[PDB]
Formats: sequence, C-alpha cells, structure tokens
Amino acid sequence: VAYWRQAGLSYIRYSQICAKAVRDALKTEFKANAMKTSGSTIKIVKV
Amino acid sequence: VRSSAGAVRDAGGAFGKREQAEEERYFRARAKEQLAALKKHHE
Amino acid sequence: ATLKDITRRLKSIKNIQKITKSMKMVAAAKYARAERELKPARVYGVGSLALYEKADIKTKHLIIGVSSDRGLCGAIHSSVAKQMKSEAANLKEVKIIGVGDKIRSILHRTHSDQFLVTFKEVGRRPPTFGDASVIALELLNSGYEFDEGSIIFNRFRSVISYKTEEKPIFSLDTISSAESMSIYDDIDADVLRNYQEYSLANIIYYSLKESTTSEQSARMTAMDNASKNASEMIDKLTLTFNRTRQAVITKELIEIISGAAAL
Amino acid sequence: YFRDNGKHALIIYDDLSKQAVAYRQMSLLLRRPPGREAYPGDVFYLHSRLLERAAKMNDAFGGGSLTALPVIETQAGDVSAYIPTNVISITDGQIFLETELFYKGIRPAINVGLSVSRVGSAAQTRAM
Repeated sequence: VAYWRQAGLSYIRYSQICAKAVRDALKTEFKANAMKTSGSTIKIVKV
Repeated sequence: VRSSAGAVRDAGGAFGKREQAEEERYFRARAKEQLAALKKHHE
Repeated sequence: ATLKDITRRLKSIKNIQKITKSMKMVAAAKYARAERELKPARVYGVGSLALYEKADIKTKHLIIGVSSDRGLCGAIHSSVAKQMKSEAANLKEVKIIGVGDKIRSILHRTHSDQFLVTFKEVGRRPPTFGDASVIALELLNSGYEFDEGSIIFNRFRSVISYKTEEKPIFSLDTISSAESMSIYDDIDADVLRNYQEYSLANIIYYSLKESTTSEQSARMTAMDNASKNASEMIDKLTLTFNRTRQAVITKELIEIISGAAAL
Repeated sequence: YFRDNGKHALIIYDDLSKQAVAYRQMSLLLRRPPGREAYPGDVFYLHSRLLERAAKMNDAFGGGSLTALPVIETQAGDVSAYIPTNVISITDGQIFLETELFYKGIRPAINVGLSVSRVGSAAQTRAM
C-alpha cells in the first residue's frame, strides 16, 4: 500500500506516468521518437 | 490521366451498391449516438 | 452488355485498381515499420515470457482475441476467431475479450453472452505500450475475476506467413503461490501484485506488436492480389470495349446507308 | 366502347415489341425509308397514339374509364433500348421485372426500387 495504491491507482498507471516523464525530459533530437511511441489510439466499446 | 472521380458509384455495380450500404450503416450508427446525446442535452 | 455499361464498368475497375495499388504501397511501408518495431518488442516480450517457460504452472477462464478493425487482410480475423470458438468449446466458465472490432463481428451471433468488453480503433496507428496499458486497466478495474486466461493472436513469421498462437495468463494473483513458484517465496503480496499487473500489460503488448506485423503484411498481400485481379479484368474489358466500339460505328453507318439507298 | 358507355375496361397489349416489329416489316415493304434500327420514323407515334386512348372520363361523358397494361420485352435487361424508352416515356408508371430477382426467389420478380406508379387517387384503399 503505497501513497498511489491507497488512491486506487495501479502499477500500470504508476509506470505510465514514470515513462511519460522520462520522455518529456528528452531533448529535441530523441524527442522526435516520442510521437511514434506513446499513443492513445485504442478505445473502449460500450453499448 | 483523365479525371474519373465517382466512377464506382456511377457504375451501379456490386462495389457501388456495397459502398452505398457501408456509408448508410455508418451514418445510422452515428444518428443513434447523436439522438441520444441530444436527449441527454434536453435535460 | 451495352457500350455505356462496358465504359462505366471499365472506369470503375480502373479506379479500384489504382486504389488497391496505392493501398498495397501504404501497407508495404507500414509493414516495413512494424517489422522494425517487432525486433526489440520480440526481445522484450519473450523476456517477459521467461518466468512461465522455466516453471511448471497449473491451476473461470478468460479468452483475449487479438486482431484489428480493418478488412482486406486475408484470413487474419477468421484464424483467431476459429481458435477462439475452438478453445471456448473445449473449456469451464468462459468469458471473452476481443481486441479489434472484427473479432466481435465474427463471434457475436453465438458468443454474445460471453463477451466482457470489446476494444476498437485497432490497426490505424502502430500499437504502443499505452494501448496495452488501456486494455490492461480495463480488465483489472472492470469487475471480472478470472482464475486462468489465454490470449490468442497472429505471430509473425514472414511476409506471406503467420501462425495463430495462444499464450497463457495465470494473472490470478492466487495461482502465483503454488507448486513450482515455491522458490519465489519472500515477496510480500504488494509487490507480487505490481509484478502481476506489469506482466499482464507485457503479454498484451507482445500480442499487439506481433498481430500488427502479421496484419500489415497480410494487408499488403490482399491489396496486391486485388490489384492483380483488377488489372486482369481491365485487360479483358478493354478488349470487349474496343470490339463493341467498332461494332457501334459499323452498325450506325449501315443504318444511314440503308436510309440513303431507300430514298 | 366500355369507356364511352359508362363502364370500365382494362386492356393488355401483349406485347408492343412484336407490334413494332410487324409495323417495321409492313412499312419497309411499302418502301417507306428505314429509320432508327430500321423502324419507321414514327414508331413513337404508333405507341403514343394507342396508349393516349386509355383515359378516365368525366361525368358529363359517362364516368367510364379504360386502363392499359402494355407489355414490352427488353433484351438482356436493356431498358435504354429504342422501343422500351419510347413506351417508358409514354406511360404513367412501370413495373420493372428482372431475371436476377426471379431466380433469387423474388417472384413476382418486381424491382420495387425502380417500379413506379402515379400517386393514387387517395383511393387505393384506406386500411391498405
């Protein structure tokens, strides 16, 4: 029970923020390969 | 070379009829979503 | 057929040929990219598989089928769907997840009751770990508590070949403490949970990357075949067109000549 | 005779394709020059004058009526053909039949999408 797990968050979510921050700290040379990775295409299907 | 846009619909061929049905399917599913969203904007 | 029917049909199929040719090239550049991205993803995904493939693990079952939303890729969807229903009839309470709308299309009439959730927007941008994460999160925090599970997908082999495979998900956090996992025993439940979650994302990421490479290669082939078939039809119709074209001139002219002679 | 004496008649011309052929033979052998498809120049008129005789009469003329169902044979589905187009352009509506539909099990083989009739009096029925 870490501060984030008590908040109802998973290691998936924790790891996603950590991963994003490492990308957001790259310089404009490796930052070009932010785009091709780190997407949000897939969507849920309700009703 | 020569312009030919819309030739598939123009033929009334299988491919033509299929595309017409495919558009209709898409926009009837859109209408369902849009009328519900309009119902919930109603209050 | 009439000259006007032939002409209209010729123009349609010429348009179909151009498009299928263009989409073959699109799929080719997309496939090349997928196959590059598959290289590190295979090392990663197989490394995540090492735990279960070094230990005899046994044991509500969860079937995750992986394809895409997009048509014209040969037997990509039928393959996975065929093993989904095949393994479902062999198992003993079954719930099904489909990733890619084409999964739901094939199975709905018979397995509609067994569907937990569906995912769409698959096959447009190359999948990421984010996408694996989104599926992962919408399964753990959804409500269904599975004892065992398996993921079914197309494993890439070459430009023209792929194999429909199944990987297990023992993600049941209860089964991680059994017979062969007895040597992994000092870990508190908190970290095993974090491990279990991450490995659930890894195996879905692995299936996503393999499936996409297979799907793009199969899309390339289907479009290549489509445009070759269209070109053959074009060739045949052009011959009929020219014959008919000449015959209309001939027919017309004989009518005018008859009309002139009769005066 | 029914139309004009206060009664109602239905006439079927089965078919007008074969009448045009006979008209073409007769006219050619009279040495009247051959027109489009060797038909006489006035093949339209042959059919337009006939079908215009179907009519609904007012009460001062007896209230009678004559309805016509002409029949046209197309070749390989070609409604754009000369004689078919003439008669399509004359009639109030048309019932289009198709081989594909016939063999698919659609019998009567009516193409509902293409088939047309003029409005309908308010009275076709009311529960219908």
